[PDB]
Amino acid sequence: MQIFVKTLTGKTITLEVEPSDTIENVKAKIQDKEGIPPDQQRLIFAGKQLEDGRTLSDYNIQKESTLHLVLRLRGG
Amino acid sequence: PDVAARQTTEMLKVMLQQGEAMRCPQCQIVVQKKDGADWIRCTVCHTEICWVTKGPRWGPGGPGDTSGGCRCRVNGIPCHPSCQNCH
Amino acid sequence: TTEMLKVMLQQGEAMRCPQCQIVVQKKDGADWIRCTVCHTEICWVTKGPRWGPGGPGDTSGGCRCRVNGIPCHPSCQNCH
Ligand SMILES: [Cl-]
Ligand SMILES: [Zn+2]
Ligand SMILES: [Zn+2]
Ligand SMILES: [Zn+2]
Ligand SMILES: [Zn+2]
Ligand SMILES: [Zn+2]
Ligand SMILES: [Zn+2]
Repeated sequence: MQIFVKTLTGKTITLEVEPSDTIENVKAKIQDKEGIPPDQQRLIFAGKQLEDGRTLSDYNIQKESTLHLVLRLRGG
Repeated sequence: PDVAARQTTEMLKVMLQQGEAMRCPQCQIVVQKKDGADWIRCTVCHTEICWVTKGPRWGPGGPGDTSGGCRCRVNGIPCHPSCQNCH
Repeated sequence: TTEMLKVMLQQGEAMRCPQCQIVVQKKDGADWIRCTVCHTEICWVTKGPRWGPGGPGDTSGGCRCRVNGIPCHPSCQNCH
């Protein structure tokens, strides 16, 4: 299954997942492709933050759906 | 669908309005601050961001360049009355 | 070893040269490698060509590091 993640304004990346993958699993695929540590990643679909323990299915994320990546960073 | 896309657009709009997120002024990814002081460094492009003014800490020369950015403490004037430390 | 290289390639310790497809092994520490066979410049941190077909300086392909001030990868220190 293919999904899309928005990153920079106007840029997206493509991922290869299955309906049963967990969110923590998807953040690990984002790491391997874009180099962003999982704990810095916050994923949004349909207006809600995704919980690390659910899977794409629980959020009804289907083929060609689009997620939005947000960076959660520690203040200095 | 487009409903899911518009629900995310609205969530992001609200985060921006409430000061809970901004776009990195250099690479334009959306960033949130978790705890700490009035500044963050973007993980993608390494730009230093002044969180309290929601803009770049420095000009295009990088750290130390006060020809742009929030110019905190140039001539002794903080960048914002609530700044405690934007680096 | 022939069998060892098979493993490094799947584990990301080696890659195929983006121009000539020969096996290139990781240079520890470095984000850039020059292919010993075809001499093309390789961006190791993104595992791809450093440049487009015009060679060094040609940002019509490659990783485009530092274009618009954006590094090619959050972990890149210097891919030339
Ligand atoms: Cl900076
Ligand atoms: Zn940035
Ligand atoms: Zn400031
Ligand atoms: Zn300040
Ligand atoms: Zn080669
Ligand atoms: Zn590169
Ligand atoms: Zn680079």
